[PDB]
Amino acid sequence: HPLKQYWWRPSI
Repeated sequence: HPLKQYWWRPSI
């Protein structure tokens, strides 16, 4: 369960 759910928008 990586940080795939962390790509809220700032992960760019």
